[PDB]
Amino acid sequence: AVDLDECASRSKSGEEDPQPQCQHLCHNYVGGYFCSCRPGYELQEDRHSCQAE
Repeated sequence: AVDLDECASRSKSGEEDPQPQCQHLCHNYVGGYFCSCRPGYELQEDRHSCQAE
């Protein structure tokens, strides 16, 4: 639509970045999407990888 589920719609799977894009789980919203993690873990500064800190 005006926006889309960028969690899915990452272009033609454009993961041209050696990181686990959205390691745990996404959240779609205006502007596209973001991610989060299973509790205890934390989304790192890269905003895609979750670590246990």
